Amino acid sequence: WKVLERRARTKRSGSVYEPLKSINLPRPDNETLWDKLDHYYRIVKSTLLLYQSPTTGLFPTKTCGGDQKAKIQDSLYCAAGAWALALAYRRIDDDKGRTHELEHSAIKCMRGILYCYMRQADKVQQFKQDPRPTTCLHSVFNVHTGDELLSYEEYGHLQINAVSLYLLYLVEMISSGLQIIYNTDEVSFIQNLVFCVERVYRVPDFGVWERGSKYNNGSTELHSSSVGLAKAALEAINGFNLFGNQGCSWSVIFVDLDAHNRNRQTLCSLLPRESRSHNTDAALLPCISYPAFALDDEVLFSQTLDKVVRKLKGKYGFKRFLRDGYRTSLEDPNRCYYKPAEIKLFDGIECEFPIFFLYMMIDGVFRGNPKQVQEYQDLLTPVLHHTTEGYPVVPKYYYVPADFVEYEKNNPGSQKRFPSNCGRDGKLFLWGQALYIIAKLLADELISPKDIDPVQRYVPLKDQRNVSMRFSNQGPLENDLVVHVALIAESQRLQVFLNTYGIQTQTPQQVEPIQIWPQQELVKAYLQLGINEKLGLSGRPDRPIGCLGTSKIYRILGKTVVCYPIIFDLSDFYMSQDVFLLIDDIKNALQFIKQYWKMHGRPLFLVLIREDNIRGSRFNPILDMLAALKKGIIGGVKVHVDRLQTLISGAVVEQLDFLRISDTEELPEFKSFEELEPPKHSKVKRQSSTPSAPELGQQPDVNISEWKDKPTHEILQKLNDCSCLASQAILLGILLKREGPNFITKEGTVSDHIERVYRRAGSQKLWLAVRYGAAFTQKFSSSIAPHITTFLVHGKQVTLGAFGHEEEVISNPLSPRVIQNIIYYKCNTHDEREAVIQQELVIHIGWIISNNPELFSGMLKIRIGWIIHAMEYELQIRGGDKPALDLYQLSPSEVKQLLLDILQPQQNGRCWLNRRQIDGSLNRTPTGFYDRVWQILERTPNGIIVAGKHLPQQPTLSDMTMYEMNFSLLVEDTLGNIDQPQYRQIVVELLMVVSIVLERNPELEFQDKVDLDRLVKEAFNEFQKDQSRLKEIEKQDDMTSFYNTPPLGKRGTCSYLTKAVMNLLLEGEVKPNNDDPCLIS
Amino acid sequence: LEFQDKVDLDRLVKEAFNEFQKDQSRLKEIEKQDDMTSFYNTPPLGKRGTCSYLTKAVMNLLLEGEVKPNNDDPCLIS
Amino acid sequence: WKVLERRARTKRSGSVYEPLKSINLPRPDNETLWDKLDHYYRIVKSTLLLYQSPTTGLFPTKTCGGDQKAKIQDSLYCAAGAWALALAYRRIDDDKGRTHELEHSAIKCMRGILYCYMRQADKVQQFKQDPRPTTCLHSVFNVHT
Ligand SMILES: Nc1ncnc2c1ncn2[C@@H]1O[C@H](COP(=O)(O)OP(=O)(O)OP(=O)(O)O)[C@@H](O)[C@H]1O
Repeated sequence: WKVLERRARTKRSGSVYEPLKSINLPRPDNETLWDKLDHYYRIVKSTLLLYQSPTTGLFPTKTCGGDQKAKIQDSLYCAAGAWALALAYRRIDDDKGRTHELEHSAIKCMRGILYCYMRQADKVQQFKQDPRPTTCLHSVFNVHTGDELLSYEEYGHLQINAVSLYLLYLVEMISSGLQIIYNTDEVSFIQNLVFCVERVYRVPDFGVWERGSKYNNGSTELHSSSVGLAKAALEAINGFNLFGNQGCSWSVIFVDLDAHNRNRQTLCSLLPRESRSHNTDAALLPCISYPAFALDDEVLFSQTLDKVVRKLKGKYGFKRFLRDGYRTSLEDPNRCYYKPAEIKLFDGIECEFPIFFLYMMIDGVFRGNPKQVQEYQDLLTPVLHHTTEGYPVVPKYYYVPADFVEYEKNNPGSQKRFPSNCGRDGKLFLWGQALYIIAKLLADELISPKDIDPVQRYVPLKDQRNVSMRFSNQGPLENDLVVHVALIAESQRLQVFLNTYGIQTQTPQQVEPIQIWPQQELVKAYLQLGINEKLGLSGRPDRPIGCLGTSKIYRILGKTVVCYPIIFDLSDFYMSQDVFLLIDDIKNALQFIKQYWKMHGRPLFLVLIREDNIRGSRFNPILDMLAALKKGIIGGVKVHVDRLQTLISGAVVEQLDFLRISDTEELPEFKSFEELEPPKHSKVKRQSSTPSAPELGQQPDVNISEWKDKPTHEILQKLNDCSCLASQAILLGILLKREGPNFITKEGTVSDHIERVYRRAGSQKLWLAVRYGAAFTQKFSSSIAPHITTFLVHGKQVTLGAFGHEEEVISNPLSPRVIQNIIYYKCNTHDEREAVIQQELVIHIGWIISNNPELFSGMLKIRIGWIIHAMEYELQIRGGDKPALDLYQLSPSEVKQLLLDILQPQQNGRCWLNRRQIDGSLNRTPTGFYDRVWQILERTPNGIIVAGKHLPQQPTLSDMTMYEMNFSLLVEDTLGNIDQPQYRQIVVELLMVVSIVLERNPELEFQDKVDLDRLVKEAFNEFQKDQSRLKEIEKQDDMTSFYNTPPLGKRGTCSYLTKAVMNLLLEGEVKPNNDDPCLIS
Repeated sequence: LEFQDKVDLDRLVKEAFNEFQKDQSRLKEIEKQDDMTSFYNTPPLGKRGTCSYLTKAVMNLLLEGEVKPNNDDPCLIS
Repeated sequence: WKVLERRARTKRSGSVYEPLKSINLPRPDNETLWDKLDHYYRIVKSTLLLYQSPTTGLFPTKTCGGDQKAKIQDSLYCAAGAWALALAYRRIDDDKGRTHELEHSAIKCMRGILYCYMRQADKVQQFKQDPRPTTCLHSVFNVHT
């Protein structure tokens, strides 16, 4: 180092003036880099590269016995290790022809994987349309011929993490510089593979462990690791060029932002756990380590790492997950599936995998924590095995001997475990060996972290500034996005009308170089992208484009393209006839764009103004919204308004060159948006608002319970001579139900008449009539399915059905056709207006949870019918002495407003009965109440019975944990049998009191099963006796006076509840705790 | 829970004795007898010990009075 | 930081399963980045950007006495300061039209230096052939013309 190097003080001491360089610096232990690299090359060639089939380049999973199966993940890891060794050898000019061999080792493995995948193209086509385990790509192929080996009935073959890892590794090696993909057919295949990958967030997967779940009963559940790997692969493949340096504009892969956003939303909420049944697992390590680096949070990552280290760490290695029976002593090697209560026997004897020590060392090296790397190196050193030549071997796992299982269970970690079959000479673990080679290369500073991560998957805390779709320029802790807003008016007349009121707008005739397209044209253009007639490929499926996809600017066939959001188009529903709903939707879209924008450059937003919604009393809200837009801030979001030509100038454009490459003889025509010519008959020059009052009021005089058995001629005459719109619509509904839609009426066919009545009622703003028409037409909105899938993404279940009747649970995402069938074929016994109100409610709640998820904290499942019952009760209570008006005529604006008023966290004021009814209908529970239920369940034998349903104690404890979401679902299902919301709240209050008493008094225990109904009845009796003694009131039935009592206070409900609980508890045995020093008590 | 007014031990002892006498009469069909010769023989822990009657009586007295919720504890609706 | 951020142990102590994010982390001394950047902008405007000739954009070496000389290195360093301040301001979306002004200031200083150098092309030609102090580019130009 400095001062020591010079040592040139020939005479005493003095200042020296001469170059020192660095070659003359003292050198460490005398060993050239060539010797170390040759040693690594030897231990690689003799152990890892020795097992590779030249025909396909696929590494076999077994090194003995002539096994033909070969996994994909192991081959990918071996290729990664070979590529790392090639990068290590790259540092030497005279390589003696060794870098090329390892580089093509990686190349050949990747090409074999690609060939095996491309042998199944019909499987890709089927998975694109209906992704199911029966129609998924195989994960195990023959090691000699590249042929399928195991059928769907014995392996499942549903593994997406392998595909995601393959794509990410391909991106990494191509970015580092390689030649893997040759022609355009491979480009199309990879593009359609990415298309299949886009829809990971809905389909359950078997997971990396190929078991499916802890129970191992052939069940598929969503896994955090798979979602994270898919998100990382999508991030890497966005805008990436597969041809390397020698590439053009027609070799790029385009990724939809909506799928990435959905994956991120589905990941960032389930990440603290692994799945519904797995609280923690060791498979989360690759998701947040060197494979993926898909967690850009640095707090959730720390929490997950701490949880994993606290739970699954062992001295031999890391267990896969708690209660695992993989190759354990107690496992029975003749049955593929497990049994209920069997997994309890696998506690304390779980196997440990040493490869997670290598994973930890790699993560520590990447983060820059030498102490952790050294500690894990010392921990991993004694568990290594050497061959005859001395080459280290990493055992696959360690298993307890069958004789010592009892001793291990009594005191974990005391006994000595035995190495697996692949932990000595003769059998080897290629994945573990490649991991060890990579870890040793990285820990010895032979590989820089940048060399193995060209795409910069991992960034430090000081570099989370400018990454596409990962961080915004402001940073990861700030969001003040500014949205560019351009106003578009249809005709010059509308532009003049807006300009006369201080609003400046541009028309399509004034932006001639700029073409405005709807979403359909963009969808059609993206459909033509993935066309490959040689293999058979349909390209991108016909799906709508979200707000994120419509915020860019595209250049198609040399013409710039701008697309307005899907909010501005209306197809069949009457929700677009309210300007307030449009304003709410545009505000929600602006907030969603601001919250979930991570691209480069300000997003472009187009506003469409239609003459149909500036007419009448609705002109003022539109003018106010336009003034707010012009001011600069709308709904807490800052916006900028300027000319479109200036905005598009100097901005980043999107290139769609695949259209030119298409071999179609005739180029498809796209209809851009056009200026609307003015009428030559009426010549309406955008007149004033003119409120006026050409409306009347009358209630319908006919109900379905009366005009049912009346004859055809009389009902036809009544329809002819009547004028009420709602009464009319009722008569046409009856006519369609009985006489058929094709019946010929006085004014034409029935259906035409009902459509015309719906149209005029919507024009005249008669909500009852339009809702009746929509109910009788069985009309459907395409926005329900995205709302339902967003509901299911957030981990919240939805149930449709009338209050106090049959309901259906949507466990998993499903096609819109089945949703329509369920909604319109399960409410036949009730009025069809329930379906329409359910659609409105589900859309509103979906939008609210998309924008404000905090409003729904504490509730798991959403019941539309119970919320409607609470809606009606709230309308009644605001009615007071005067009866409530109606629920089906208050209009969607007031429906949403008073629904928001219902959704308030607290409603102090009116008596506790109303609050109890509202809370019970909304299905709101205290935080952690399910943990209290679990504690009671452990401390209460024989289970708990309520509302007829009985919940057992043995299988729940033996199969299931404290924090498992399965317990949440089971408790919700058990407690949902109660029909009265107030009774449900009484039950939950009793459960909370029981939990508090049990925790505060550990000595007491329940002798037998507890029946909550008996305790409720005893509380009734005690409260009635108290009231009769206090006021001399004769005993009365029904809960009508018990709910009104405040829960806490003087003679509250809680007091009677705890009195009954203690009376029951003291009836049983009292076991004294010897630990407590309280004597003679 | 707090005591509303002054406590008197004789009343609690009498109530515990009456509860024990009623329990014995129900269990073994034994007529009520004066003096606590049988009450003292009961062990102070286990099945229907004297501790159970004493804690039942004191809890019944406590729940008669007002219950003040502590805002420090995060337990809600309790 | 970690462990301190959660503070969600409502009942004694136990493992929690909920997102924590980083926005809820404790914040240092409360001061918006806009306020500090505005303070820096005022300091720059009142001291450095005040003395700049509109004709050429060359910063004068003297702030008083009506001196006409202007060095090149000082102007380059002033442009460096303006560019650095603009880069610092670039982190905000709503700059109120301030980043563009400093980006200009840098552009104008560079263009003034370039114009002053371009005014002497025969000097460059002579420097190419026989580099001598008598045939070298000038280093001090007029601040106004
Ligand atoms: N009316 C709408 N309002 C808002 N976003 C919409 C609307 N219609 C479609 N989208 C967006 O378009 C995409 C919807 O995709 P698509 O309709 O193909 O099905 P999905 O969301 O994958 O699920 P599902 O199986 O329920 O249809 C999502 O980005 C959704 O946000």
